[PDB]
Order: sequence, then C-alpha cells, then structure tokens
Amino acid sequence: SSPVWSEPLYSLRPEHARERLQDDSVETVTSIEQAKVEEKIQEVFSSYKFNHLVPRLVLQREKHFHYLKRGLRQLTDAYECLDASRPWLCYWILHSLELLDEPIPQIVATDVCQFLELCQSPEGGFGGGPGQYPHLAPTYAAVNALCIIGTEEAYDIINREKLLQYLYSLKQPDGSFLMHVGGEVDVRSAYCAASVASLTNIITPDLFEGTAEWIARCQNWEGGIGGVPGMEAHGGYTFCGLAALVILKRERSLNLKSLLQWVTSRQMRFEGGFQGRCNKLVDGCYSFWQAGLLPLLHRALHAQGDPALSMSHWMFHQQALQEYILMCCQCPAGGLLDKPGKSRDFYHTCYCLSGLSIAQHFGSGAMLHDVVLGVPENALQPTHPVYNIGPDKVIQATTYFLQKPVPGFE
Amino acid sequence: FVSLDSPSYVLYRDRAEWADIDPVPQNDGPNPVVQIIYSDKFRDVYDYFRAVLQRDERSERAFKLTRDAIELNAANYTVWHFRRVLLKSLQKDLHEEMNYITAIIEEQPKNYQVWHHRRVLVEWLRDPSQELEFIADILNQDAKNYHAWQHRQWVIQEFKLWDNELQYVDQLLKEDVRNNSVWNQRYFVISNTTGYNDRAVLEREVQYTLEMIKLVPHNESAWNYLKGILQDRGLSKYPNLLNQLLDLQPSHSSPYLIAFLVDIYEDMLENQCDNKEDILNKALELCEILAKEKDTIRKEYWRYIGRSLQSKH
Ligand SMILES: CC[C@H](C)[C@@H](CO[C@@H](Cc1ccccc1)C(=O)N[C@@H](CCS(C)(=O)=O)C(=O)O)NC[C@@H](N)CS
Ligand SMILES: CC(C)=CCC/C(C)=C/CC/C(C)=C/COP(=O)(O)OP(=O)(O)O
Ligand SMILES: OC[C@H]1O[C@@](CO)(O[C@H]2O[C@H](CO)[C@@H](O)[C@H](O)[C@H]2O)[C@@H](O)[C@@H]1O
Ligand SMILES: [Zn+2]
Repeated sequence: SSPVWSEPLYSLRPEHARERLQDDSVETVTSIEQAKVEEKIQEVFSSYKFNHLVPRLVLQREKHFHYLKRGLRQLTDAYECLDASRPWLCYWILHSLELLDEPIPQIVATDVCQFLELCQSPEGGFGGGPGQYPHLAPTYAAVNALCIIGTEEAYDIINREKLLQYLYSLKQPDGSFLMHVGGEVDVRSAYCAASVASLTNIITPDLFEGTAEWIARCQNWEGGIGGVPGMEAHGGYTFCGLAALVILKRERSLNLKSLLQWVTSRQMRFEGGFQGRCNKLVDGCYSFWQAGLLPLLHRALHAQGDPALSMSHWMFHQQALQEYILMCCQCPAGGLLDKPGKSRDFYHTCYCLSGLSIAQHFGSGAMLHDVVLGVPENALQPTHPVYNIGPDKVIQATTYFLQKPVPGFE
Repeated sequence: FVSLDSPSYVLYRDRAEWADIDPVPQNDGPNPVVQIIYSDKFRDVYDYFRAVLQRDERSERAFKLTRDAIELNAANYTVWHFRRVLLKSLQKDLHEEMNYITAIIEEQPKNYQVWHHRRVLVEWLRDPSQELEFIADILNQDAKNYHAWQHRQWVIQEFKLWDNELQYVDQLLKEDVRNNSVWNQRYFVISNTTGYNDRAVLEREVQYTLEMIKLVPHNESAWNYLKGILQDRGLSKYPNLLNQLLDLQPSHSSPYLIAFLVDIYEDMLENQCDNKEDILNKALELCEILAKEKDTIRKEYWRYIGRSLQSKH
C-alpha cells in the first residue's frame, strides 16, 4: 500500500488525460462549452497533485457549517429572488446540517417550526412564504424540513386533513398533478405529492390513480424521464419520476434497463460529476439527482431478484464523484457549488452534500460498504434516496403518522 | 405607466391613489428564520400586493401593481396567478398581455411561471400564430432551453403544427449536431407524424444518423438516437447493423461503438441466436475492455452487464 498521508486519486491517474473531449475536429457550441469546463477542471485537479505526493482530500465542514448557520437566520436582499421559496431555504439548510451531523439548537428548531406554520395555507399545503398560495414544491420542502426536525411539535404543524384535500384539488384525470392551483404540470408534482402523502400517511386508493402510467409515459427514447411526455430526458425529472414510482411501488412500469444505461452515461468521464442531460455540462447538484437514481434502481432490481447486482457498490463511479465534489465543488469561504467559477448557494450546498453521502455509502439488505475518500472526517451522515432526508428521520416520521388515520377515510 | 427603475418612480406608500388602502406587512413571526432583508422598494410593493390579494380587489391599480411585483420577483407564482385572475375580471386585452409576457420571457427564459402564463394566454386566445417564431427566437439565444422546447412540443401538439418542424430540426442539427434537445424533437416529430414503423422512414432515419456518426464519431446524441429508434424492435433484428458497426471498428472505434456492440450481443443472446457461446464470449470481452480501458468511469455498470450476461446465457 502507500503512506497514510498520501491517497492516489482516480482523476489524477496519468491515463485520465485520455478522457478529455474528442471533438472530431468539428466544433459546435456544445463541444466548445464542454472543452472550456474541462480545461478549468484540469487546472483544479492539477492543483491537488505534487508529483508523487497526493494529500488526502478534505471536506471543509466548519466553513460550511458557519455558512449554513448564518443563512438559517438571515439573508441579504440578493436572496429576494427566493422570496417564494423560503421553505426550500429551511430544507436545504437543515438537511445540510443534518448530513454534516451538526445539531439543530431547539430554539432554532421551534422557530423554524413556527415559520413553516405561517407558510401553511388554510386550504392545505405550504406556500413559498407567509400568505403565498400553496405550491407542491415548497410543500415538499416544508414537510421534509419538519421531518428532519423530528419533534412532535414539528410533526403536528402539518394539517393532514387539508393536505389531502389539497392534493386532491391538484389531481388531474390523466394521473398528473398541477404544481399549484392554476399552475403548470410536470413530473415534479407527482414526486412532491407522493413524498408528502406517504410520509404523513394520507394516501388513499384513488389519490394516485393513473399517476404511475402518466410517469411511465414521461420515460422517453433516451431511457431517462422528461418533464412531460415527449420531452427530453433530464436528471431532475428522472429522479422525481423514479422516486415517485418507488413510493407508489410501481417501478416496474418503467423500462429499468434503458433507465440504468441512461443515468450511468450521465457521469462525466473527465470531470467525474454528473450532467443533467446528454451533451450538456457537469453540475454538482446532479450529484444527487442523477447519482441518487442508482440506489433507487438497485433497490428496484434487487426487488425483482436480479442475481448480478453488486453487494458492495452503486453502479456509478463513487470515487470519481467524490473527487469532483471535494476538489471542484467547495467554496473556500464555505458552502458548495455547481462547478468552478460559480457562486455558492444553499441549493447546491444541499445537493452536493447529498450526493457526497450517496457516493460514500452503499447498503442492500444487511450489506453495508463505505468508501470515504480523503480524511475520515469527510464521512457524512447517510441520506434516504427517495426522500433525501436521513433514514432515521424517515422511519421515525412514517412511524408517527402511521399511528394516525388517513383523513376522513376507512 | 412608471417602471420600477424609472427616475420618476414613486413608492406605493407615497402614491395618493393608494392612500385609501392600508398595506399588509408580511408576518414572519416573532423570531424570524430564513428572513430576507428586503430592499425598501421590494417590501413596499409586496406590502401592497399582500393588501390587495387579502381584499381580493379586482382593480386596475392592482393589475398594474402586479407588473411591479413581477419585476421584483418573476418567480412569485402567487402574483402571476392573481394577475391571471385580474386579466379575466378586468377583461384585459390578451394580445396586450401576450406582448408583455413576450418581453418578460425574453429577459428571463429560465423561469417556470412565465412560460406557464404564456401557455394560459395562448389557450385563452386559442391563437398559436406567434408561438413557433417566438420560441425560435428564444431557442436562438439558448438552443437547449428546456421550457422553450417543452412549450414548443405543447403548441405543435395542441394546434397540430407539425408541417415545418422537421425542417426546423434539420436546420438546428446543422447548427449543432450535438444538440440533444434537437435530436429529441426529431424523435417527437417523427413518432407523431409518420411513425417509425414505416420501414422507409426507419431506413431514412438510420442512414441519416449513421452519416452524422461518421462525421462526428464521438457525438453521443447521434448514438443514443440510433439505439433509441431501434431498441423497441430489438437490436438483433437488424443483422446488417452489426456488420456495418464492426467495419467502423478500427477507423471510428469509441466507447459508444463498443457499447453499442454489447447492446447488440445482449439482444442476440436474448433472442436464441446461434453461436450463443461465441456471442457470449465476444460480449464478455467487450464488457471487460469497457470496464478496464475504454469506459472505466462506468466500470461498475460494465461489470454488472458482464455478470448479467453470465446468469442469463
Ligand atoms: C426555473 C428553475 C430552473 C429550471 C432550475 C430548477 O428549478 C427546480 C428546482 C428548484 C426548486 C426550488 C428552488 C430552486 C430550484 C424548481 O422546482 N424550480 C421551481 C421552484 C418553485 S418554488 C416556488 O418551490 O421555489 C421554480 O418555479 O423555479 N434548474 C437548475 C439547473 N440549472 C441546475 S442548477
Ligand atoms: C423536487 C423537485 C422540485 C425537483 C426538481 C429537479 C430539477 C433539478 C429539475 C430541473 C428542471 C429543468 C427544466 C432543468 C433545466 O435547466 P438548465 O438548462 O439550467 O440545466 P441543465 O443545463 O443542467 O440541463
Ligand atoms: O427508454 C425507452 C422505453 O421507454 C418507454 C416507456 O417506459 O417508451 C418511451 O420510449 C419510446 C422509444 O423507445 C417511445 O416510443 C415512447 O413514446 C416513450 O414513452 C418504453 O416503451 C421503452 O422501451
Ligand atoms: Zn445545479
């Protein structure tokens, strides 16, 4: 082996240079943009290599923690653009602190609870801020934040009778859901509805009637899932589609074979991170949306007795993804980002860490296997692949609400 | 009337025509979390929007007020909704609003609310005459804008505007053959018009794709489209394709070609092919080459395929 103070990196292997884009001498905006990113990434990779000396990668925990802690209380007016996304700020920050194993002071926990209560509409669901109309995305965010908090005070803020009525009010005859009253329709809504509904125990037989079939129609020729039937395969929509189907126990509706080949191809051979759709650029948040699909596919295949499934690894390059996140997605001052040269933000901090945690932890049955690149302290808390909140929080939350009846039913 | 950055802009709390109504401040609770320190103009506008919304005032002043709220935050879906509620009540000229949303989308085309508002306008007017041109312009600034393409598929489908979309696809593929959104539109157009069951259409498509591959061997989109238009019937159902790909082997090899070969073997074995042992062995060798040398980033996936092939055949 090698000295403990030196760890060989996949991205730094000499063979790795062969993974640079090959434009075939035909330039287009696509090859040009890709080449620029690779060029920058190469410089970053190089800065971590000192001939045969390769120091262990380090996740700047404290710097991230201070960044998160600061954002959970106040924000600059640069954050005015996220005025209709406040429960998301709560979720991004709390989940990030949760992955980093930094505790939530009970004063802050309660304050957050109270705030989400103020965002909850009298008609059910949560708006993007006090007085805003309910919208499935911030509803999803708020329910997850409340679950990350785990206290009964948090669990109870959720008005379940109205939440169910609200979901009903957005249900379309074809199986889809509106993101909000008079709002757009795409696969994100299916996932948002299925997430909050299962966690809070409000699923009725008819609630998701036709949804699985609608989602399957979103799977396209590429293998991934688009926003609506006919549209281009995108990691964000594919995560939403598969996770939703897993909640509904209808994964088999999809061609899992072509989905798997599609998602695995979305990992950038050079950068190590994932792109959102074919021929576009790498981005740290896809560390979760794309890579998160692998634990889901694994579970789905294992369920249908696939004898070739690995017993120790996800079907993507766990090491390469960790290298990309640790070397290219950390802001010196704290927080994480899309790619080198981008400004940090809470959304990316949340998804880069979520992806890092998935890349670090494998589990199937009583089978566990970790791969924590760098200093041992880099190891993060595990995250649930369907809900993207800790697994403990999921069990605890579903256990709590299972002790309650489905609003006005049976 | 007066834009938010106009020199003569006046805050709402200072406008006489708004004095009769009290503003409704946002209540964040005693101990605020994720609290945004809003500019005075931003807060000012939202304090009045909150008040009109709360009073459900369907007025012309409220309508103009939404325009400012939208400039301050175009992603505020509540404002957009109430605005649509006002377009109906006040019976505003929708062609006017079309011009407004056209302007808005132009400034910020990566927004869900704006594209939806446009779709609602087009549905209300049942008038799609401006869509393909407007979208073509947006796509001219970002040939891959997701919302643009999605709205486009919608209008074409809803208003049966299929006639010129394949020429549009061809033009954009000429501009960037790596534009995956375009290859997607190509599939969308063809499957919704002639379909791919017509062998003449299929051959034309296979020839076109193969030409594109030969011009840019490492363009993944073309390879994905090729498998995409053939996978449903089964890759082993096109015996000439294997030979043609093998010919490209030395002079055009790439992880994509090798991967495609494995897919073919996969299907062949799945379909009681002859030389099952030979094909299995060829397929296993390729999985090993892809895992160890040509496509190491997908090592886990290739190893998995190798194991699948062994448990099945
Ligand atoms: C217009 C938004 C963009 C299409 C955005 C994805 O936005 C998703 C995810 C998201 C969710 C919350 C906040 C920010 C982003 C999305 O759902 N966007 C919704 C969010 C609505 S809300 C009211 O819950 O804040 C949107 O309407 O922008 N794309 C991001 C990729 N470029 C990767 S960074
Ligand atoms: C639960 C929930 C709300 C999930 C949302 C998941 C998600 C991230 C969806 C992305 C939607 C989209 C249209 C991206 C394209 O933007 P782009 O062109 O800026 O990005 P790209 O170049 O990476 O494709
Ligand atoms: O990934 C292809 C896979 O998706 C399904 C739906 O689960 O169909 C999609 O792709 C077809 C092209 O192969 C399209 O004709 C269809 O419209 C789209 O939904 C499966 O049938 C297919 O095997
Ligand atoms: Zn991102």
